[PDB]
Amino acid sequence: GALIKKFFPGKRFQKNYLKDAGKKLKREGEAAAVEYLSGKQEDHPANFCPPAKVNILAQSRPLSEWPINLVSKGVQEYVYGLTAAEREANGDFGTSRKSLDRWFARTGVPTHGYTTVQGLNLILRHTFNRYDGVIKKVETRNEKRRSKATRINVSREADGLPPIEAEPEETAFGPDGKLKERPGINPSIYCYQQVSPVPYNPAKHPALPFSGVDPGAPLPLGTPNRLSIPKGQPGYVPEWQRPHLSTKNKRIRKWYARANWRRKPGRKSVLDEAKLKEAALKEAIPIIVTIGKDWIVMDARGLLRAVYWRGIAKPGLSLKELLGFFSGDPVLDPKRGIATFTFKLGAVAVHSRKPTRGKKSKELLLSMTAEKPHVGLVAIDLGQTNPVAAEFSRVKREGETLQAEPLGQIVLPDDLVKDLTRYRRAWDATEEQIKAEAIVQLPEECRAEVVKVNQMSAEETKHLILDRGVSGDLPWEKMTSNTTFISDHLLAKGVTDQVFFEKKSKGKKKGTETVKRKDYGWVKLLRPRLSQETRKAVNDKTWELKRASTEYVRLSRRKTELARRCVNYIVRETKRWTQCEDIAIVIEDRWFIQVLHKAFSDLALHRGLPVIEA
RNA sequence: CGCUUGCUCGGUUCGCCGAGACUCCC
DNA sequence: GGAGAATTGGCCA
DNA sequence: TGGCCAATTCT
Repeated sequence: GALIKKFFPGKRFQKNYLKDAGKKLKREGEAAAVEYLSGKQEDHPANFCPPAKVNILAQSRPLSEWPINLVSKGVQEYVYGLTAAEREANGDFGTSRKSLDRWFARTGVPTHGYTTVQGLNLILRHTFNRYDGVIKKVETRNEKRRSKATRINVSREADGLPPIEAEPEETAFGPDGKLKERPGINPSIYCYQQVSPVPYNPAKHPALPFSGVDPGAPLPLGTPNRLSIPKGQPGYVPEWQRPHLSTKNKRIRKWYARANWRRKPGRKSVLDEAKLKEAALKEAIPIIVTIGKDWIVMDARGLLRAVYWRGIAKPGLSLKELLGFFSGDPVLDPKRGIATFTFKLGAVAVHSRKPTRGKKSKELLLSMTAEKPHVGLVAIDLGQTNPVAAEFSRVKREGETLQAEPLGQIVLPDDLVKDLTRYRRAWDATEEQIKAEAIVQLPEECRAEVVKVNQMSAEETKHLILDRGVSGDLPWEKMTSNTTFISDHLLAKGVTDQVFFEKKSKGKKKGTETVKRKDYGWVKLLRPRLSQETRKAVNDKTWELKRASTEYVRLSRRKTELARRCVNYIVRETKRWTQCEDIAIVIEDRWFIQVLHKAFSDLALHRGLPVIEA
């Protein structure tokens, strides 16, 4: 079907339609594909299917004991562990009953009665391609290291460079033929069509403590009017809170929400996990997946929130219609005790674009201004005393030339920088704490070396300069970082004749330069750089001690949450200032800089907003 | 115009309330 | 690296 | 007949 896309000028369709067209091409007739694709000639099809997450309410047996789990575990522990050469050997794979047989039979992979082609195909594809993913990730890391080394050499060529003999390692590949058993056994269960979720029905399903609802009946709504709830009962809003309530259509929380009872520095209330769970289980929306003789029941309220906050579905829909906005192939992971759904290809109207550079950035504006004769822009300035600064503009269309209109510049609000700085003080505490804890767990000689190198300061490094008989006089005031004065410092005691020289380069032009060694260059030749043996050890140890931290895992999520909050603010006032729905962001190539740049660049992937890198 | 679970940050009279993220996984 | 669904087929009451 | 849980097949 891809080859004959010629009849359609430029238009690109969705993936499922393309596969169906290929089916209609390989099968009887050829004009069937043309007629099928006729009437659907979108130029910006929906490419993105966001995730939705649900909790697990009940289950027959723990997910580890299911036959599907044991078969997938065997397949994974088998493929993750043969040599890289033999992966292509026994990788017959196939996608059929005949091909899956003679594969599960000639290999020592015991099926536990599981013989479903769909589940087995998912298992085999995911296992083999995760095995390929780890090796291509090793290749990617090696390529990134090579590029970084080349850039480091190029930069070091300009100034006085110490020898840089980076430790040579090729692809990991393990020591023996076995590539790597690095891929952990994924406990997640990948569901398929024949076990797709359905509304819980007491007649055809096991009896559980909670109760179901009529699949066709509209799903229950929340509390209709909280202000009508009487005193002495849950949900009661006291009178001193009624005036200063919210007015925006915010998400409504039940009184048994854990966000209202969680332990907090200033609550002085009593949390009852059992009582809250008992109250919360009564108003669930159960959905059940049956694989073989086993089942798990999930709460569909997460799907309901996903469809509400995105504005795809208004209140009044049913459980059958709510399930119809999601694919019937969720992922059941036992570790979190949740399941992850994914939106259907079309439930979100998002075309994940790619950030544009240079020439293509010119034609992108012509494309957007051709459809509408106004496109809002925002120029993001990440370097300033405020985390984000933006400049707005509205671009018209005039022949081959794009117009412009500077409008205004805003800054991040004062009530948000306060949150960002309350975050910074927490991150610094955790970084210092993990550094100290690593200092505790370093070797005694390594710890002594570390405390010494931290204790060796400018004068400890300049002990050599002192050994040449000089004392700190002229660079003792800020060292004059703009210029180089270490030569004059050594001249103060007649040592400037022993100053070593750094040779500069003319760049594209041919020639070198005889220039006094810079103060920064002098420190470079003087500041010790500790041996990679201990440096790598301490850095790696800090890395895993930081990975295992129970607060670092939370602060890393707060990073992304705050960055996305800033991006959402910038896009909202970008829309409000320009009063245009089409907006394109132009972005210039501890710190919030990296997380903000990733959050801004994620827009072209998650919400289709054209991000221009310049 | 539009919001019942879960999660992050805040206030409190302890009843509840105000903002926030939602591309997830190895 | 992963995160479908239509169309078809053997199928017994 | 019509009903139903599984293989086939596609970018």
